[PDB]
Amino acid sequence: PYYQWNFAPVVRGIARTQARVEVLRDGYTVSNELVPSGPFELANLPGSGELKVIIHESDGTKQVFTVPYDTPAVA
Amino acid sequence: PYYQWNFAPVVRGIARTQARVEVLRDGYTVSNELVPSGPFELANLPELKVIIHESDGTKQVFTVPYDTPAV
Ligand SMILES: [Cl-]
Repeated sequence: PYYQWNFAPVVRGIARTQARVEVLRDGYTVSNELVPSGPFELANLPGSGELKVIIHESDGTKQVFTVPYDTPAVA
Repeated sequence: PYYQWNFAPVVRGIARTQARVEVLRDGYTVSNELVPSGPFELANLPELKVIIHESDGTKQVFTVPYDTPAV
């Protein structure tokens, strides 16, 4: 049994109210997590390209962002 | 919002039967869970002491060294 160095990808941000954070790829919804207000960290996600992150807030407001992603080469 | 890569190390090993694996980080119990026979990974953990109790009642204690890269 051994200790292994792994690197997991996450997307971090801030939610205004307590919200639903949706992660889209190419139109396809991949993540969907309800979070408390403030900072959030989204584990479990799908190379390189772009994600779309919508923060559906309690009052019906949608904070929409484009999140560029990339997988780094490791020796 | 931004994409980022977190250092997320794991303790890997092979359990012969449906086992219980306990991981100690210097005295404190850090992980204790039941695993099926075959390979196992232990994620999201707060030298390590890894104890593998197996179905037949046999137990082995391993000293697994751990390190964190400097950034
Ligand atoms: Cl929508």
